[PDB]
Amino acid sequence: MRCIGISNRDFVEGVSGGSWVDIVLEHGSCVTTMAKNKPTLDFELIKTEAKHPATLRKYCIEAKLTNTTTASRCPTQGEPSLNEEQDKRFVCKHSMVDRGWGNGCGLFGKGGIVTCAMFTCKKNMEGKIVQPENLEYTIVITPHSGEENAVGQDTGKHGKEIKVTPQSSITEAELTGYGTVTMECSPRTGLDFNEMVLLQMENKAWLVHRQWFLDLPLPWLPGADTQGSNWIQKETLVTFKNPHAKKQDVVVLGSQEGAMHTALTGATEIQMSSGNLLFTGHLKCRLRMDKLQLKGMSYSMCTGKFKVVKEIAETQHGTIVIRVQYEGDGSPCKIPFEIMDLEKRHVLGRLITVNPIVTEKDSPVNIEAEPPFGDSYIIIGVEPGQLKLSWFKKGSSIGQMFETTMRGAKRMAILGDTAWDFGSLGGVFTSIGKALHQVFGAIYGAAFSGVSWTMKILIGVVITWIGMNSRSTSLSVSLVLVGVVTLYLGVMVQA
Amino acid sequence: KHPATLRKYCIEAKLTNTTTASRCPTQGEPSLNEEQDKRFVCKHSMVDRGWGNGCGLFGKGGIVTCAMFTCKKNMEGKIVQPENLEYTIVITPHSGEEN
Amino acid sequence: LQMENKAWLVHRQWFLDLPLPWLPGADTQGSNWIQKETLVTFKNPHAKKQ
Amino acid sequence: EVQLVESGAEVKKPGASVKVSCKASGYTFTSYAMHWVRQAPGQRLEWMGWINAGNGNTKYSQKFQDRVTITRDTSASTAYMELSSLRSEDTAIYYCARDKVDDYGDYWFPTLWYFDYWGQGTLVTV
Amino acid sequence: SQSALTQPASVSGSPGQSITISCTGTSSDVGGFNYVSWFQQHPGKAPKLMLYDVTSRPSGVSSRFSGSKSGNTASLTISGLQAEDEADYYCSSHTSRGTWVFGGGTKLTVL
Amino acid sequence: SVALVPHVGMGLETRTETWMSSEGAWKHAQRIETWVLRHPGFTIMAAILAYTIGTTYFQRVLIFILLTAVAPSMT
Amino acid sequence: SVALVPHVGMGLETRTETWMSSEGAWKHAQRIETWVLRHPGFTIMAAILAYTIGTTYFQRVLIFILLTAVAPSMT
Ligand SMILES: *[C@@H]1O[C@H](CO)[C@@H](O)[C@H](O)[C@H]1NC(C)=O
Ligand SMILES: *[C@@H]1O[C@H](CO)[C@@H](O)[C@H](O)[C@H]1NC(C)=O
Repeated sequence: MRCIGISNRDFVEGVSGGSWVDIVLEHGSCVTTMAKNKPTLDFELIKTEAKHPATLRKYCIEAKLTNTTTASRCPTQGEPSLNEEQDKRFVCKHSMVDRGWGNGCGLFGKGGIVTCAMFTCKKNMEGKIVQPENLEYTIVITPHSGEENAVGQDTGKHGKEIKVTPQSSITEAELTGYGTVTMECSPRTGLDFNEMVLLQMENKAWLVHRQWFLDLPLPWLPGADTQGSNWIQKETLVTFKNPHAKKQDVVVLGSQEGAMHTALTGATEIQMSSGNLLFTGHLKCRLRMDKLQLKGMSYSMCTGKFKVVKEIAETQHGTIVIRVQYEGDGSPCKIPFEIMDLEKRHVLGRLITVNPIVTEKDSPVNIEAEPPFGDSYIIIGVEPGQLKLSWFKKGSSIGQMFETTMRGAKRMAILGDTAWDFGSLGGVFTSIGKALHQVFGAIYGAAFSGVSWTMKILIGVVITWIGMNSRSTSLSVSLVLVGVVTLYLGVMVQA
Repeated sequence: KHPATLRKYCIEAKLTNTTTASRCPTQGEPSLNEEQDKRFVCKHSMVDRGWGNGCGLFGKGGIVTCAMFTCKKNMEGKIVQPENLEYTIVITPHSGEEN
Repeated sequence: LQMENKAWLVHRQWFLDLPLPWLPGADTQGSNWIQKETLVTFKNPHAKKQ
Repeated sequence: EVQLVESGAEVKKPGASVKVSCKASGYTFTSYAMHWVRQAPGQRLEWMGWINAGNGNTKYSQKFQDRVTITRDTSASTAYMELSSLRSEDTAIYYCARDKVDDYGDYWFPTLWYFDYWGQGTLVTV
Repeated sequence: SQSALTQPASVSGSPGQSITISCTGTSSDVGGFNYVSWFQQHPGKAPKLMLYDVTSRPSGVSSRFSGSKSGNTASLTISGLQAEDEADYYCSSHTSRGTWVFGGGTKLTVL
Repeated sequence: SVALVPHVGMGLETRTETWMSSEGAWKHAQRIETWVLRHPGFTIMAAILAYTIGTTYFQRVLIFILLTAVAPSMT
Repeated sequence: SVALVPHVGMGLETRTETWMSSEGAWKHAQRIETWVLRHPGFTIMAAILAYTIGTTYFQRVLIFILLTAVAPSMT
């Protein structure tokens, strides 16, 4: 019952003819799956460890110049020569300074001058790369029925942790009283590692784009260096001064840590103090409900009295969780829980904690249910001692549908075509929508890559105006539709 | 001459004593006594709260975090009064005499 | 404008419009930096911690 | 289940440096965060602070935030609490407890059973 | 910080009866957060967690121990006092500032 | 410098919040507004140029917006 | 950041070498070149938008260059 507290919780209801459902386990989001006659399960992606990343490129963010030297030639005598020019760790530049009799030359003109200073690196930002091979996810599956505590079992916990690495596609988790859940996850397509750099500057690490990382204008080493002195592109971290065309000087151009922090705007930070832990990105899995059994089936109904040990609480997703304790005979029995209307003539509310049961006499099992909008009754127990607890659900139905549509749009924005594999059970509409989304998303990524959200909004407004003014209505509708989607993406981007 | 500093800018800061205070949902924003200390930088946000977190209500709980801001390096912007400029000029007669 | 070991002659409005923490210049103690938020970042991912 | 064994009682002169280890077995050390509780003989339990074994993050009490330092070994499977400036008030038995951190290694909010397991106790008479 | 947790210094009850221990604290820790935990400490023994939540208790602990919290006060209720209930009981809470406050402690003595 | 080429449009954006998303969402627009305030002269000239170069109110407004946004960034 | 307000256009310019003049003369233009190389998709759409917005040939090129300059520098 982890998902209760999480604001980003999605309810996936239904399984295919084969009793499988595919889901996307995003980081920081909890998924709860409800299937008829099936235990309700809570899936959370809690970790993404990338192991043994190989260094790709070292960048210099803070250098220091030393051993500065200068050589001059009299005018018309070519360029001077510095022995330090042969060495590649000296940054050198050629310029011309006015010469004459006063400065020791027999000709009045511009003589060549060369300034060389030894370039040294104080701080560098390694950028490492991982191959999907050593990309190990971690998922927690918690049987959503029971009581939500991690101290019930000394050896472990009620929830199970399964590590989804690319080596094994099938990961099978055995729940103590619920059978086994099978996840056929696909780690290779979750996040496009090997098109992505694990940038690590000092004690902070990010997850940057490989092309962006390789386009950074800083001194860099290949990444396989051992001496670590032959920096490439040194002149990006050095200034040469020839102020009055009289002498030339070279300065080190300060430290680039803060500028790099500003540059990393828009990159999701990660952890590298131990193991290169990533807490971002999604994962696509298929659920195997076939071997999942309800924990408390083949119990007799509880006929005793029930008391509410915890006041009914309205969870953020429109459900209610109530903790009740059983005081009656027949310890291991199944709780009679119902949600009806004010006349007690209909069962209006659905039960998220399907098949609530009393495992132990003195154990406060907690129940999550979805009541209907408006006034209702939460009834627990049989008629002698049955609890009627009135509830009012604050919202409306149409508002909930609007919210669900907006949530689906936000999923289509955060995720790519995977938004079509979040709730799908196969089917031609899902497949066709996914294919069309793939085509339009390829076109949109080609068109809008590397553009800020402000530019996306500007382009959306421009396209909307063009469509609004188009004389052909087919083109007009298409253009306004594209512009509206572009505006929405601009508003929702910068997540 | 006689430049007077008008402003010091911090170019390399440091955060040392981080403290945080959390409030349960529908109870408003929390309070830190460091929040009205001027040498502390603070920010208010909302974190998910619930039974696991220890609240008893399900919603967004106000959160505040504060760290002490310390400057390790600064850049002094100085100003000079126009009366304090002293230009130096050299007048050499183009005579042809040697040193 | 004197930074660490180097100095520049800069416009005064440009200098007063820089996005960095600043003391008024008469503060010997340096315990009241202004605009401290331009040199720190507050991160709240997943709405779980800050 | 899980077991935590603290060190033997130490009698020290006031002002000396104290260091008492609490090796905890039966569970992933870096998974849980280990707290330190002090109780003067004949007085209440008194919370010093916690050290997270996952990443070394620590928190000390207002009272102890100057002379009290907590460090742990991930490999040695032990966490150490050291008191800097000893005093007669500091003559108490110091108890090490444990609380599990979240799935992300952070220790923002504790588990409701935040002191489910303790140590037998180490007595220091300053 | 400070022992905001204030509970009766001395408590006694006849064997077999029901005795309650009340722990009071500020609205920061015990009035706002359900982290009220009750710990029993025997002579020369380390504290043992009795109720980790306001009312929840560990597997080992018997069901005679039941807690409650109303307003800023937390109450430990023991039903059917035995001769093995003569230990001290320390309430604790997770303060809103992230610290831990223990109660003064109640020494239970049975007649 | 590196700060002039940020990582904002990379397309690697999950539901998790990025490095300085909250701070940097409006930094560019704030900086353009501050620049217009400090340097009013160029704004009027840009308005006149956009009016002259645009036959329609859409062209004029778009051109003026582009000129105003480019001038500070171009520096 | 502070690097986005570079003090380039503030007058006060003598006949003496200013800070990072030769380096920083074309660095923005080179940045735009690299960005257009890395993101050719946006350039095509910007050209199409410029062509469809504005009737005269001069107008279209003015819009295209303005958009391609704003895009990378919008940050
Ligand atoms: C550079 O100067 C240092 C003295 O600071 C000297 O020890 C070193 O040998 C010199 N190296 C070169 C290559 O000139
Ligand atoms: C901040 O932490 C340091 C750590 O040594 C401590 O000495 C100092 O007193 C602390 N200041 C506070 C908490 O205001």
